Amino acid sequence: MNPPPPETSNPNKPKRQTNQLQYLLRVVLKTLWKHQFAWPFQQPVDAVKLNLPDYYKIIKTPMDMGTIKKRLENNYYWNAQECIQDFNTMFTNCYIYNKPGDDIVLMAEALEKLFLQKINELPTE
Ligand SMILES: CN1CCN(C(=O)c2cccc(CN3c4cccc5c4C(=Cc4cccnc43)N(C)C5=O)c2)CC1
Repeated sequence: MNPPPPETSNPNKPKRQTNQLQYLLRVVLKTLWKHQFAWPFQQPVDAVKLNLPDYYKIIKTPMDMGTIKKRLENNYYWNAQECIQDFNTMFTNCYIYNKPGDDIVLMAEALEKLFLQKINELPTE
C-alpha cells in the first residue's frame, strides 16, 4: 500500500533560489532524466502497481527525481546541498531495498556515477 508521497511544498519552510540550485534543475536533473536508466526513478515507487508490498516497510525516507524536480521548480530547497542529499537518499534507498548485481541496482549505479560527474563542479555565487 502507498504512503503519501514526499512533500513538494511546505509554507513553514523558507524558500531560496541560488545559481547552484538553478544548475541542479537545468543541467543535473534534466540531463539525468533523459538517461536510458532514469525511468525507475522518475516518480515515487508505486508499491501497489509494482507489487512491492514490502517497499515502504523497508524504505522510510523515500525519494525520487519527480519529487526532486518539483521541489526545484517550487524553490523548496534552501541550498544545493539539501537537493544533493535528496539524490543521495534516492540512490541509497535503491541499494537498501535491493541487493548487489540486481538490474535495478546496476541502473542506480550508472545514474549515481553520472550524477557525481555533474555535481563535481557547480557554478559559483
Ligand atoms: C521481479 N523482477 C523485476 C526486475 N527486477 C529488477 O531488477 C528491476 C529493474 C528495473 C525496474 C524494476 C521494477 N521497479 C522496481 C523493482 C524493484 C526495485 C525497485 C524498482 C524501482 C522503480 C520502478 C519504477 C518503475 C517501474 N518499476 C520499478 N526502484 C526505485 C526500486 O528500488 C525492477 C527484479 C526482479
